[PDB]
Amino acid sequence: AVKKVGKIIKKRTKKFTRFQSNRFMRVKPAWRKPRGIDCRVRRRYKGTNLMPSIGYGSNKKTKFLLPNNKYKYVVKNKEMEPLIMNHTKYCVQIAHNVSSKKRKQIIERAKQMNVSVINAKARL
Amino acid sequence: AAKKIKTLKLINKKKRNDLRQRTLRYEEEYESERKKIIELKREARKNNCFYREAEKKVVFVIRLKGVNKLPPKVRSVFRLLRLLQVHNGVFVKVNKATKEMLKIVEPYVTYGYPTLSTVRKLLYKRGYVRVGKVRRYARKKIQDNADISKHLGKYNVHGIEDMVYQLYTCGPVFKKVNNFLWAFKLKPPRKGFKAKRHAFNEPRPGDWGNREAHINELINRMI
Amino acid sequence: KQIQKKELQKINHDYYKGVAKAVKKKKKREEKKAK
Amino acid sequence: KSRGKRSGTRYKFSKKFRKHGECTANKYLEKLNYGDYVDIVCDSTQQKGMPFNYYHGKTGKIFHITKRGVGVLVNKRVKHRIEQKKVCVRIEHVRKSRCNEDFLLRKIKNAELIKEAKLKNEHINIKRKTEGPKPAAMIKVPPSKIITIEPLPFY
Amino acid sequence: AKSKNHTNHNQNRKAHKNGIKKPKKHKFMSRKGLDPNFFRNQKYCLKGIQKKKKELKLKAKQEKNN
Amino acid sequence: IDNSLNTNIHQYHIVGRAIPTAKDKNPNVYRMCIFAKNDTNAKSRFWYFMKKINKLKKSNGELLACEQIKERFPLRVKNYGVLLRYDSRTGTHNMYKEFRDTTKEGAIAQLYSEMAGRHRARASSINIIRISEISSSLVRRPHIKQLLKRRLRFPALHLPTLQKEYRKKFASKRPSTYRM
RNA sequence: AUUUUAAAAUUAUUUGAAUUUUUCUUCUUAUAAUUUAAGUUGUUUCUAUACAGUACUUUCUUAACCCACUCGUCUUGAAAC
RNA sequence: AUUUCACUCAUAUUAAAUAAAAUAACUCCAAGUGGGCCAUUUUUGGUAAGCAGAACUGGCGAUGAGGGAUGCUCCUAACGC
Repeated sequence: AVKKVGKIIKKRTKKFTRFQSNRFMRVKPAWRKPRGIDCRVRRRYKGTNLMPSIGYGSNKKTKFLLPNNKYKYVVKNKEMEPLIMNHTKYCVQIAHNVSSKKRKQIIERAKQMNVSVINAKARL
Repeated sequence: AAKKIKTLKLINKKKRNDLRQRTLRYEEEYESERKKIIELKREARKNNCFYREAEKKVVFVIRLKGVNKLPPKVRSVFRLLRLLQVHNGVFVKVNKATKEMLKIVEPYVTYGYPTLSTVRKLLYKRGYVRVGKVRRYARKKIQDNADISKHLGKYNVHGIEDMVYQLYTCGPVFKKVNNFLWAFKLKPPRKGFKAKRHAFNEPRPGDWGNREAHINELINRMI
Repeated sequence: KQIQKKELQKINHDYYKGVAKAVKKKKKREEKKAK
Repeated sequence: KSRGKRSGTRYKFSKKFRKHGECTANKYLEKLNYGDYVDIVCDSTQQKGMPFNYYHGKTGKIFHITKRGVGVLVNKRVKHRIEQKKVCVRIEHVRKSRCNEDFLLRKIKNAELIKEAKLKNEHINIKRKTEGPKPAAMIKVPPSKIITIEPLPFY
Repeated sequence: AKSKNHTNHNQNRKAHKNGIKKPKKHKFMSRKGLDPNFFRNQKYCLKGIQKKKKELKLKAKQEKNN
Repeated sequence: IDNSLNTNIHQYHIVGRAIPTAKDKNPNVYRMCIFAKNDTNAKSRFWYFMKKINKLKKSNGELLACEQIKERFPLRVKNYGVLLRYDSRTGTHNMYKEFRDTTKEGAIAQLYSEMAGRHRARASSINIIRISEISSSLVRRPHIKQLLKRRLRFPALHLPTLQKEYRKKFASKRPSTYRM
């Protein structure tokens, strides 16, 4: 069912799973388009692992923005200069390969910059 | 550089007043026709003579079946007459040649004489207009008179009641108005058809064929 | 509307009279063809 | 298994009843011009200079004239396309057409009418009428001629 | 193995899928080998008229170019 | 008046004529009254009868008059004798029947139901002819003879048919079809 | 941010006239706003007076009505005995 | 027969009607294909066949959705969410 929250209108959840990935371990949950001949999914039988298509794509007016109504952006060491102007539009996430000292300085600068952080409590 | 705005305003006012006079004459014509037909039939019954009114010269037609499983000639005639969907509807002039080509599409269509109220309702309610440049029309609802005057006003039919008259009476302008007016998209009936698979004139209940004066009733649920 | 009503009575009366004459003629022809 | 020249003309090429004997001694005297429209009719009294199986009944135009030969250009269908074909036939078989006498008469009428129409400065619907809806009028019939109809019995 | 010896099914639909193609109908038709001893004269006719027209053209060109 | 109760048959009167031709200057105008659902079916059936009896069709002919014949008195009791022409699965017959009701419309509807019930003769396989009112004396079928006795009366053995408002799924105790 | 303007209608003035002959009668001269114009705006609560909970969003497991024949393959024809 | 001049033949609805008629026309490069089948109607051989073989058209294959309990082809109808 479509989920409606504020202004972001999402049309689908339950990230799609590969056909037959239930009773076959070697088939991983990552989706693929089965080619086959009589492969059911291609025929689109009534109610059996319906496949992704273009129609499920959300609205580009709101597409990439996160429930924070704010696009996310990665940071590594000190790259906060391009964030000063658009503090109402871009949230910042620390890269997972950042040590505690650098992450501490980044969180210090960001908090006074007044920009939200996603993984604030990382490795501490 | 500012006189143009006021000049356009007087142009609009002149167009409005002229359209007023046009629709008054049209309303005169309709009541005149009704009075004439009533008095002629009364005179016919008074004397020993009979009076028959000619066919209405304009026919509204609707497609009934889908797209698959059709004869190639049938599909070609549909594409030539602009009946593409399964509930599209169009007006056609009445000529012996036109009726002859309609004869080879009768089983899949329903065609009849318009009557005035329902053609007015169709124009106001479900009417849509090709607006843009040739072959790039970009169908758009009427909602106004600017575009109709822009493209069709050349022949001095700018307005909406002008279209109403030019349609209900077989007048000078069809190949322009009918080409201008997008095919009507019709809603399914309020109650439903009788039998898509049997003719109307058959004693068994059925629908396809010639309905003449009856088509207005089914249009009133088509809308 | 009485004049029109009289006229309508007359015309429908003539229609039914013609139909009745047709009935009688067909009956007489059947009687002839009987023997 | 057999697809010879005159295959399957047991009746088509056969001369019609009581029409045997040589071609009419006046068919030679017709006048032909380049650009005229012509019909091809296969006669059988003449043998040489003969059309072929398919071309009987078709039309075309004159583009080649010899002492006795006439070359006509025809559109013959083949599967996905139409390709011009030039056929050389003889005067006995060839025959002046009527496919354009209607249009020629129409042009002559136009020339002899719209001249005076323009002289008077009148506009007419010179396009062909294609009579469709009749007008509405009043007619008379006495009650002494109305003959009823009724379905018939069985026998 | 028995093999179907012929069919003509679907041929018309294949033909009309691309539409029945028409010949281009160009204006002039070549006279490579049509009824000579007439176009033999016609070529001399064209050469003569062209010669007269072009010599008058050159005469006018010279009398206007001094 | 209830639409469910009433049928959909109206007597129609049609007059037509072939287009006047050079070969025959004035053709004999035809006129005929038929039963049908509505005017369009009336015209179609009229032209079909034309095509079957007289040498004439739509293209080389046209209409003159198309009117509706309605009853003089809708609440009288009459008797109607109607001749027919129908075709069985193996042959074609004609027969003459009687009916008693208010109007010719109801008589024709009753006749059509009678044919469908008694001979499985579908609607398109029927032809009506020479329907006419008849006297009480000259009726030819005893099952309508006995209806016109001097003073009729009989019981009401018909079972009850109550509304959907009260056709409940449970009750207090067994009712009785005896009633009165 | 240079058509959410024009007029379109409504009210309240005024202008001349009209006619179906007047409290939704109509046509504008000039004025100021309303919106039926020119895509839903307002009011009262609750969340809630808290920093993680039974509320709220989400993952997972269970059940429930409906549907769903092992895939890949050559084949006119595959779930195939 | 040709060339150049005269003159002018509806063209403002357009030498009949109607046309989502220029989604055209052409040229070049290239894959797959080259065992078919079913259905109304016509029809050849055989007694007949869910047979063998053709014909105008539509489907199936290449395609699911609702119905015929159920079905590769039947009826409605062809699929973005």
